[PDB]
Amino acid sequence: PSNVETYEQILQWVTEVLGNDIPHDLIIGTADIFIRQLKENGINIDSLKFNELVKLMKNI
Repeated sequence: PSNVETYEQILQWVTEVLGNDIPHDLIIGTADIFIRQLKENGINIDSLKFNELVKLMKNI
C-alpha cells in the first residue's frame, strides 16, 4: 500500500507522450529507466510531478 499508490500516477505521463497503445512490458521498462537514474543522479509540468514522486519511498 505504501509504494503501490505513488507508482500509478508516474505511468500517466508515460501514456501521454509515447502512447497508451504500447505494450505493458515496454511501460515497465520506461517506468524503471527514468526512476532509477533520477534518484541516484509541455515538458515542464511533467518534470515537476516526477521529482516529488522520486523523493518518496525507498530506492537504493
